[PDB]
Amino acid sequence: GELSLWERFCANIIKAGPMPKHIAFIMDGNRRYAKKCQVERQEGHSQGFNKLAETLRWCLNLGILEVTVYAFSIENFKRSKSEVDGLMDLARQKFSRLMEEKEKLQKHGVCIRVLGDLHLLPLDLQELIAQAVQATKNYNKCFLNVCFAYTSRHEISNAVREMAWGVEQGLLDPSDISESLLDKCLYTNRSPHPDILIRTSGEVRLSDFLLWQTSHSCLVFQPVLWPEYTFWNLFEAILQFQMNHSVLQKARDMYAEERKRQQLERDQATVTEQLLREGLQASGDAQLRRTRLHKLSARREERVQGFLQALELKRADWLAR
Amino acid sequence: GELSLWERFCANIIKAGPMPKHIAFIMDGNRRYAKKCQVERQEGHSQGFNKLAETLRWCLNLGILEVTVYAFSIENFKRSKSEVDGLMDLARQKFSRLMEEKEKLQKHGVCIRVLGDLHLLPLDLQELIAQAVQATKNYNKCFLNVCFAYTSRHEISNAVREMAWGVEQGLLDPSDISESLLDKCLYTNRSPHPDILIRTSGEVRLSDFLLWQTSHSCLVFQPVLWPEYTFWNLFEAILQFQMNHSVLQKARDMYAEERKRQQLERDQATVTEQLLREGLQASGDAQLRRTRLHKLSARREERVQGFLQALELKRADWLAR
Amino acid sequence: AAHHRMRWRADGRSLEKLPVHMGLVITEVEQEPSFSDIASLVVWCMAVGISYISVYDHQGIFKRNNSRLMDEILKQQQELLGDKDDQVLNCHLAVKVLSPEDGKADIVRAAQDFCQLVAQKQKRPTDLDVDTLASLLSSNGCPDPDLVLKFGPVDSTLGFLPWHIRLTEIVSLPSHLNISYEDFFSALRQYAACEQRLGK
Amino acid sequence: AAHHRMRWRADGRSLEKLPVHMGLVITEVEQEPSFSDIASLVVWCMAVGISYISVYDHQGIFKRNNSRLMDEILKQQQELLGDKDDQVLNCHLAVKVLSPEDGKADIVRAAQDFCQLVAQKQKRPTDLDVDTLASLLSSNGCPDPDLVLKFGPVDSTLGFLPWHIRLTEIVSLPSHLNISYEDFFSALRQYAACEQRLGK
Ligand SMILES: CC(C)=CCC/C(C)=C\CC/C(C)=C\CC/C(C)=C/CSP(=O)(O)OP(=O)(O)O
Ligand SMILES: CC(C)=CCC/C(C)=C\CC/C(C)=C\CC/C(C)=C/CSP(=O)(O)OP(=O)(O)O
Ligand SMILES: C=C(C)CCSP(=O)(O)OP(=O)(O)O
Ligand SMILES: C=C(C)CCSP(=O)(O)OP(=O)(O)O
Ligand SMILES: [Mg+2]
Ligand SMILES: [Mg+2]
Repeated sequence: GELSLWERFCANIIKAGPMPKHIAFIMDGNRRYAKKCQVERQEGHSQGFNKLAETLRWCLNLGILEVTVYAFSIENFKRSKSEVDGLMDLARQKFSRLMEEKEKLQKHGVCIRVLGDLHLLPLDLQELIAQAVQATKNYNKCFLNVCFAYTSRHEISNAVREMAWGVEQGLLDPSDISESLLDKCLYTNRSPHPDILIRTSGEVRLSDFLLWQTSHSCLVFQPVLWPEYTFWNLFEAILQFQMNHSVLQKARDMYAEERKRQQLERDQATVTEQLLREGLQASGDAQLRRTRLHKLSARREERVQGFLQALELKRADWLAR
Repeated sequence: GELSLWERFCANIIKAGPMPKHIAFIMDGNRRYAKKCQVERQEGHSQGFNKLAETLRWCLNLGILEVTVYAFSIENFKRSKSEVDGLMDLARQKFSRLMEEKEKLQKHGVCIRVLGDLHLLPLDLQELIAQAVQATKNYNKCFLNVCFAYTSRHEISNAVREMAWGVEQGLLDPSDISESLLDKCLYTNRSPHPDILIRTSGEVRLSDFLLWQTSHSCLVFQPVLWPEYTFWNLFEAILQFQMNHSVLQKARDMYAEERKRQQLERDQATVTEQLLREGLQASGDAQLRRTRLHKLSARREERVQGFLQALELKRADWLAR
Repeated sequence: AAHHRMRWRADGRSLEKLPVHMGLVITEVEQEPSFSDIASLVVWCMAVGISYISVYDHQGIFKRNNSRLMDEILKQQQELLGDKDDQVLNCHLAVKVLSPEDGKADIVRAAQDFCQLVAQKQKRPTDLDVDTLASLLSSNGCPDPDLVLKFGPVDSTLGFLPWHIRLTEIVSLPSHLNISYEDFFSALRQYAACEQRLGK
Repeated sequence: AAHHRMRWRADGRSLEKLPVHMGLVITEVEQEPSFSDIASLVVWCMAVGISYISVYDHQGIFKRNNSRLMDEILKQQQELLGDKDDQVLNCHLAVKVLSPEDGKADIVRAAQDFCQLVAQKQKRPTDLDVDTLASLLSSNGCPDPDLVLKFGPVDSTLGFLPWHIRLTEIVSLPSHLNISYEDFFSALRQYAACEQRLGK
């Protein structure tokens, strides 16, 4: 699926500027599309899958090698059994057709990750999912994250629960909990935060998708229904990103510099309190504030790196299987 | 008194490198010189004055425009009345011949400062001294500081007493006392610390001279007796300075950077304590630590600058007269 | 005054739905924000019947100038709309001034507080679900924002309460700098017309 | 051991005068100092009869490595010279490790302490003379250094106890790095030969 002349030309032009490394999609509007085409709702969703495959080829042709998609919300479990089963069966088809199509997965280096509270899915679907993930690890040429039975609050709650597990197990002190640590406990911990969040149809809301990860992302709300997505919709979204990029990255960097500044102030106030209780002075040629500060940080890093190594060990315990 | 060919040539050469802006002299060995020449001790000291005038002309010819000399120690009051009176009378001659020679003082812009516990000198001598100082203020082409009835411990003690006076009068908080403030209360507060300290005769000690001011100065102990000082002795001392200059100024700068670092740590620990007692956090987006820190420094500077303005007002109260 | 107050109340009641909590997000950093325009937005929200207003900028300018902002709100809550301490208390209850630390840093703070309870053998990791964490977020007893008005050229929420905006409608206006009541109310009827299906 | 101890004692007694307090000033910063050479200097001072030794460098290296220095002194105070806690206590009483903050910063500290007494109406400015200030210097009960051995290429005291060196004899050696007893003792007889007239 190569690009046409105009698509290729326009791609070359915008590639002279900053390009997103990671794009996230809320693929919304499948049912309204089915009503507009006078088709059953199941074919609205099947058309939705075909558009996902097409759009992924567009990203690849643009050098965007990591994509995250909202495929099923925990909230979507509230739909009718007829519709829920239809979606589960679609997932059963594609994840099984992802098998057989292996080696074509290895040849192109496609890593597949499926994120969410997967214990809510049918037991058989969890096995297919685990197979696809187990096979496509170690692949590193492109990355597709499928958010399946996912909400962002459920992901954030789980990250905190894992940090509380580290404390309960003794690998973590409550003082070690930080924004960065929570980042490394999310389901998305192996990918950078998305440069763009795209939601289709007319909705201007996030519907519990990547709330932590997209706090500084460029947000693009496009009226088109998802099964009607075109290359030029995608192109428009990237155009938005490029126009926002300088102010957005300065704000992203100011946020980071402000967080590190405040952390340094908090740590040095900690060193001050421990020094004040002790007869020891606030400052001195012995520079004991400076060595207490380095030990405070180093012992924190060793505890965190030990907790993360243990968290990844129990994450990679499937086996589930 | 111009330089000879060899002196001028050598001066031009070393002037290509760093030159001292301020040199301090302990003019020692006048009495041993008198014993060696078989002259009365009074002419040993009079020869000592002639050498001071000659050496000052050398400094001027070298672009060294500020010189500090140890002319009489408080400890020298312990000598015989015959010798003490001889020195006082020499001072009566030169300080009076400094008058009549005015206008020649104005034409060359010679500022004369006399530093020490001057209330120990004869009352008439204090009047001559005050005249010379009053006349040569506002002159700014070169500066000669005559340490008369001076010791460094007496100067340091007086500086602290002035800071204690500022507290007693309400212009100063005890927390405002600093190394820099003490610097500005010394007798030498209108001159930079000396680049070189030179002591003649064989003695390798400072004899209570400029202990605070020469802590980072290049120290030169030369065996020659002071009435025998030559241009080349002075040249040798400057040669020592130039060879020490890079390591000495790095140490002088590291000291300064370390003092400012420790002061910042002390001030921010102060801000921390006041913040901790209060419910207020160690850090925050409101950045109240950063505004409390600027107010702490600014209110300190205004108190210090008000104290210094009042100290100079009562210093310039002579009138003494 | 009784006429202007009645008119703004009828305006709010005429809409199909009103936000209980509105967020004002200012992204423009090319100039110091206009306190008088922000205060007019806040006073309109209160007069049309919106219970809570959060004012936010990613640089913390409003947070570092809290008193000037409140004073401007109070001034314009007179003149428009016609017990000073009662008026002060009622604005402190309705108006929150936020900065980035009220989002991710506050979630981290709640995690620290919860994890120290685990350390004290008073809670278990499994005791923390979605609703429990929301209970100790530091924004307890207050509803989540239904509507965010984003002003300026940045197409990002710039750190505004990421946990709380899961279903928030985000309406973008190009600038707050000479905002008019008609422009503000246009955004209100946009929110009134939006359809939230909650996953169904 | 009884022979080496007796010999060093007779050496000290043979001199016309011995310093009660010696300062060791290290200016060389082109390499980390040699702890074993500094300790040998300290142990020689003690064995010849010098009561106090101050070790100083303007970078504070000895102050930040106090334990390594003392441990090296203790080790060499055995082997040479032949109750460990008594030996530890006697070296802590004789050996001070100084940095620049023990000079000017300590004088400033004494000034702060004195000026707060004035603030409390318990002292007057005129109560502070030369000897009073020396009494609250933070180096009280200890004599001023009579002799400073300055090692290295810098012709400066580099901040070493400016108040206390008013009459200190300053002898310069080019390096401490492989210092010999004969070289150290040569400096001692130089101090022994010096004539202090005290202004008379
Ligand atoms: C897990 C699964 C189902 C498939 C796995 C394969 C995969 C990654 C995607 C297949 C399914 C795809 C592409 C999209 C369906 C996701 C979904 C529920 C979108 C909401 S459209 P709405 O229903 O809301 O329509 P309106 O808003 O118009 O009412
Ligand atoms: C105030 C006054 C006197 C003069 C004012 C004019 C002036 C600036 C200087 C004139 C006097 C001069 C040049 C030098 C005398 C200063 C002095 C006591 C030097 C010690 S030599 P020691 O006596 O110690 O001889 P040894 O060490 O060999 O025993
Ligand atoms: C799987 C998904 C793309 C779910 C997110 S889109 P959804 O239509 O469910 O969002 P709501 O209008 O809030 O119901
Ligand atoms: C006026 C002066 C130059 C005094 C300093 S030199 P002085 O000979 O007095 O120093 P001491 O040998 O300690 O007596
Ligand atoms: Mg939808
Ligand atoms: Mg002399």
